[PDB]
Amino acid sequence: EVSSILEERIKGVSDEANLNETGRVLAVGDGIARVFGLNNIQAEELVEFSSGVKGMALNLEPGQVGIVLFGSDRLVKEGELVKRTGNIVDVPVGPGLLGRVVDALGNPIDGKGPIDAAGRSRAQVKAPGILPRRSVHEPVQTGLKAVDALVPIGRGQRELIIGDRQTGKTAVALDTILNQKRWNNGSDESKKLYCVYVAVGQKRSTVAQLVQTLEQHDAMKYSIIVAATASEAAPLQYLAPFTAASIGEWFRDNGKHALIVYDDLSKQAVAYRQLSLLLRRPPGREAYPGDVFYLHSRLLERAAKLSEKEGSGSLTALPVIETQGGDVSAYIPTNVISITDGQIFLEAELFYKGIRPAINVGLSVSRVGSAAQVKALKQVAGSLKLFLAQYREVAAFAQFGSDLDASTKQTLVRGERLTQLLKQNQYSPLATEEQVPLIYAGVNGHLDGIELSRIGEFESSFLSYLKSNHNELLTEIREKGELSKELLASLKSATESFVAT
Amino acid sequence: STPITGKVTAVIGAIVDVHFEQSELPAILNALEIKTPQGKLVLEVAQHLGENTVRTIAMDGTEGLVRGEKVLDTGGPISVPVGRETLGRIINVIGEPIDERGPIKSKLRKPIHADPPSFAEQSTSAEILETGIKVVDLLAPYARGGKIGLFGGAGVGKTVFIQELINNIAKAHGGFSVFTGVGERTREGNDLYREMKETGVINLEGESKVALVFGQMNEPPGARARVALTGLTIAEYFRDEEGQDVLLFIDNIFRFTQAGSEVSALLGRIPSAVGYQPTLATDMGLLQERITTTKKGSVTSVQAVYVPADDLTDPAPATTFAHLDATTVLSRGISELGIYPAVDPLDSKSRLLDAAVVGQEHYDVASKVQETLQTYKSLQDIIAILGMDELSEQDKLTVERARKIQRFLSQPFAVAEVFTGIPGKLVRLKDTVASFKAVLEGKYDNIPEHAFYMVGGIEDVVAKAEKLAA
Amino acid sequence: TPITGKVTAVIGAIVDVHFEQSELPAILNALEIKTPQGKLVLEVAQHLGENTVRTIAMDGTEGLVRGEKVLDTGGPISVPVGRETLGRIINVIGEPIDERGPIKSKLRKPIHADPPSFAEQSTSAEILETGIKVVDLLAPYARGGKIGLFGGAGVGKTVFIQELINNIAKAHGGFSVFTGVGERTREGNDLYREMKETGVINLEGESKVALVFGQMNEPPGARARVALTGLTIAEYFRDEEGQDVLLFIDNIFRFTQAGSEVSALLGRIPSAVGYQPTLATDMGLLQERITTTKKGSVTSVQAVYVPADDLTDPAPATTFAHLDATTVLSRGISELGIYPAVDPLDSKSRLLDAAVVGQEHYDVASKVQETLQTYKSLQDIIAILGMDELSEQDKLTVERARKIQRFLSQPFAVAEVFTGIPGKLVRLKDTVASFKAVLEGKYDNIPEHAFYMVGGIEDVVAKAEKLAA
Amino acid sequence: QGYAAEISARRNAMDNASKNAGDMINRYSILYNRTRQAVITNELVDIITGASS
Repeated sequence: EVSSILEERIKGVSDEANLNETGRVLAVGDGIARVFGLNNIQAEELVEFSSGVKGMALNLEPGQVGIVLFGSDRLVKEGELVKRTGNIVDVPVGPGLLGRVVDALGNPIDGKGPIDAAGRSRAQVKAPGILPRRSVHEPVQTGLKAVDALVPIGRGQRELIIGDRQTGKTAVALDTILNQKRWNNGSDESKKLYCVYVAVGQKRSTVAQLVQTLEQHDAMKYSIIVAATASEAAPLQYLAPFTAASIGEWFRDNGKHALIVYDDLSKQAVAYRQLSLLLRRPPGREAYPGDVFYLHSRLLERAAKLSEKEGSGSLTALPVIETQGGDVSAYIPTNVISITDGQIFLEAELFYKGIRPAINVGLSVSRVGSAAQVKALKQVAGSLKLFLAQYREVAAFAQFGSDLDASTKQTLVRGERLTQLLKQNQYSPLATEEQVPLIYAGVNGHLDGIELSRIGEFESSFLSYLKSNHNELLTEIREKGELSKELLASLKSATESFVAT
Repeated sequence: STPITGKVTAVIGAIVDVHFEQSELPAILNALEIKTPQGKLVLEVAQHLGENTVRTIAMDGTEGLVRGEKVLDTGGPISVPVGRETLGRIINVIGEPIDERGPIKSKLRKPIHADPPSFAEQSTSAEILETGIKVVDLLAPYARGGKIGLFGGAGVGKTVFIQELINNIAKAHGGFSVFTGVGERTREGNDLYREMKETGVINLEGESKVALVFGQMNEPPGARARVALTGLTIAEYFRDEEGQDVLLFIDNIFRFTQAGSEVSALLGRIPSAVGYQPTLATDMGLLQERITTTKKGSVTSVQAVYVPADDLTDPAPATTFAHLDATTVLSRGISELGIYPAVDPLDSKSRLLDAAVVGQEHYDVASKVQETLQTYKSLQDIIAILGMDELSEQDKLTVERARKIQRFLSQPFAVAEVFTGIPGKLVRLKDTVASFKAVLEGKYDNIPEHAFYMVGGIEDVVAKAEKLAA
Repeated sequence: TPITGKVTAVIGAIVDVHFEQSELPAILNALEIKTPQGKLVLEVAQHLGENTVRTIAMDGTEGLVRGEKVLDTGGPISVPVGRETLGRIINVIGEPIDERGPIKSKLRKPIHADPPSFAEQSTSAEILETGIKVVDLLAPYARGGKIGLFGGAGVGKTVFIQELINNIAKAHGGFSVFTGVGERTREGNDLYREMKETGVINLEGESKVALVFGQMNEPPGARARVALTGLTIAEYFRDEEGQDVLLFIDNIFRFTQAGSEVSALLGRIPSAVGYQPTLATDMGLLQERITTTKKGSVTSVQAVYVPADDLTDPAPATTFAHLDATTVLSRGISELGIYPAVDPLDSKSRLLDAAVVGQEHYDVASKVQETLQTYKSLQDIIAILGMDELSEQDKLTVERARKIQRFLSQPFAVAEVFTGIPGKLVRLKDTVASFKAVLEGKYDNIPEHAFYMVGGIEDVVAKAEKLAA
Repeated sequence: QGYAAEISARRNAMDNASKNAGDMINRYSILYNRTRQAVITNELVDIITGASS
């Protein structure tokens, strides 16, 4: 059994042939070696140090070729030989990575036995052209009401989660993964999203809890978790988004639709900063090398909604950027904002204010996509935005001892209720069919009268009521995805019925 | 071919240094081609460092290169294809058909570099360009053959504003146009390709009245720099050699600035203020000067600019602010006011607005508007604390008018039937002057403020007043 | 044969040796240069090639003659561990600095060790009660956790920790490690005495605490590897003894700070605000070798001396990444006179949840946050105009929050000496009740002065009677 | 009597307002001045770092 498997492993070692290229380490330390030799050498190649370390090569110099270690310094020693792997960096890519936590190299760090890989791919692959694309015609709804209504998310599209660190920053994303359980449970491959959660720079404990959370909500069975924990090398961290990307491309190539969360992309930047500063490249703005913009841009543009001819396979991206000090004027947040197709600013003050989600809707946009949300939900939330914008304006006016007139207080009263309506507890995704009613009620001002405290009660109860009687109605919302006259009337009558009792 | 062979010496990102052999040294600004399984990697010669070694910038990804790789020299700055056989296809940085239109070129190629026309060449202009966009027409009228400048920040629907200009002005104009995208998304690209195929400007049957040169952000910083030069030369061919009126559109020139800043560091040039290249002024200058209406054809350039984090004190927008003839600022606040156009009227200055150029009447109407809006803004603080109290009745009527005017400037865009749903209005310039004049006289102070909001001309404003009245 | 060398350079405390024989050095080896001041321990940190190492030197480098004989002791510095670490305060090398003579050891262990694997991780959340009202209420700690404090410049950073040591670690039976990196020596002696007095160190008996203490005087390099030494002691308890440990670290800012000193000399182009470009990796290694694994649950407490009182500085920033709870304490709240000085809108824990401390606790916390957030919001209006000019409904909220602010100050037992006010340890069960009552406005009817610097809700009532007199 | 008290009270209040606002000016002014110097310092560090390279 275990003996036979071990026998297989030893048996799987056998013989070798003359190793081309050698070179001798000289100066070395920090994690950046420089070796003399290696006259033939591809750029970005993986070179096997005789210590055991494998290292990509980022500098080819007419002196000493600079091989960035992916292993510990202590293993490496002076004048060691390094023999070139002969492979530009590459990742195993396959179906088996579904249900696996894997490190950057791609080895399972959850050790659920070695990955079943249908191919290998290369870590740097250029973005799909103008020619292989279709415009985004397939929604992907996160199940957070504020997100779906206010900042609609569509497959393909890169949508930036930005805001102050670990203020459940991870949790906003995890909610999306959880609602993608609903499609996952379902059927039709192109109506399913596979999900790759990439964790760079986070402590082992956070990650371990995260994988545990995913197993707890039993949403682990369609996820790939790519990890590069905090201890792990700055080179491995730099390489980590790009090797996640290739795994995603395997889905994209298959025509499968999937979504890749790059949390935190900010930690990639720190990694590249370190990498550059020990390759002694001239340091850019704030000591992040200038081609950090290039790095992030090439990475992000690999996710796309392909053309019908090219199988439509939509890798969707969600970068997550920690905003240190909450000031996005910093070079890395500014750079990312340009790259991304939407911004989803989250604000700390609103978290404290008890708006959870704490997403600041004034700063949150989805600059493209509107066929990225359900037609029904678009109709209802047509003036949800307007009302909220008005609420914001009116509330601003109210400050500094202005005695509001009743007309402004109609807006104010309506507005307050909407705010209570939005709130959702962490790890509690909702079904869109039952988010359409809640917004109908709010927008049609049926909640305006209802006392502020018991709005949450109303929400819970209303849903129960809709489950009780109008479960036919909910089925229709699922089936037709645009509210018909009959549905609008049914919904109006139902909502009216529940205003009192 | 000449045996100008160099062996690569250092691959250190985009910077790739080559070691040509003795007596065969290329000349600065030459173009090197290296046979690769990636086609031919083009390296643009940018310095001599002596000892038969040049330091050149790559136009393509430098991964998987071999230290010592033989490099042929095709000499001189990259020679693109030019013609009217460049009309209607997507042309990449080095010129290749990235839409599989097969061979591109008429009979000619031209270098990416060209010199900016001399003072003698310059020929004064002072035309007019009606855009139908009311704010533009009244408060900052453009002029044909101009150097229009779309300053605005991140995501001001920057593309959307330009899209409206293309929808109206390009189809209307007989001149060829070139839409050049420097570092813009392939998401935006696929939409633009599709959209301009739809508007038929790109007619996939007959000749297109526009060409496309899409350079995207996924292309290396080096390639990003020379997307601009390539497009510029296509425009120059139209301007000069075909003699035609052009109506150039380029996107986004912060990407050009930014690209130059990045490779500046890599070139070893010690960073200047806010990390920008020390050659910032002159690099911008070469691009800007090259684009001009001379004795030859009139280039009606519309140049996009991205203002990082809406900070105009930053040197990169501020330097560009001088170089463009007809500045327009599209501000976040105005977007937030829900006004699309997002044009910030008091912060949009044009040299083309004058009591002679567009005459005294146009000027006077706009002057009254400017004062009125400025009054409303100045009074906003008073309203904030003091409120309507020790503030004049006359002032209050002016405030009310300003709110009406603010939303009279709101009129939809046709290309925001998908980003709104109300169809845009190409309101005649003369009609706009008249209609705004009426407002100032207070002839429509019986019309709701919201009945000025997001609708066209006076006729429409009255109609929406009636609509709201019901 | 002896890997002899000569000291090619002595550029600060970054001595460089040039090994003669072509027997290789190895990165993170330790070298002993014998000096007439006793040996000097250096640690190989770079190989510059051609048998010239560049070595961090733990202790002072004065006196060294350029061309000084070396011997390579091989491998990283080896501490001595055992039960005998308990009740001993040890130098970086491991020599007793409390001069309690030879520490009998079983295993001597390398200072450097690899972070335990992702597979070995185990996560739990057993609510630890600190008996500090603000801590329990806002962000309760939990066993095995990594607890965080972001105290300002001498805000009694140590004092906060001392109260915690006094409460939690005398309520913990398992092993506990105290590691004080670059702390003021006199305070350390006070701590040593206090521990001996409170029997936690019982020198006659056994001690359930062990200590590593690094004076703020000590040369930067020593301070850099003080952490790694302590971290080994913790691992021995975690692993070899198996027993659940505890760990206190103060300040881990010194770990970063020291790193910033050496890096420049080491030969590194420094990152912004001068910080080491190896900040992320170094912090990473330290904080992933502190973790609750199947081997043992090590509750760890980390203290950050916020530099210049800017928390956006890169060193505090990377700390925020590796913690399960934080309780930022800021100078402003200290100036207001509130001891403890924990910011109430800048505390967080993953251990605050409705499924952890229950729906009622979570609900109570929601209201506390909301009231305080409002109170902070109206600070502008309060200053510009009068407090009477505040809206009446809001004025109630403000009055409640003013009370809440005062209520949160609880006398501490180690502070009891300094303040003079007798300490108050209020039960967690009591705390939920106490705040709940205040939220129901029950005892909102008596002065702010009554709420100021007192314990439980009942104590406020009694103090109202006292105040009334 | 009431109206006179209203106008009298506002005069008192607005005077006290002016004092409180003045204090806030002084506090943000010091912050401004320090911050201005700090920006110069932060820029300088980038320049030095560049020069060193």
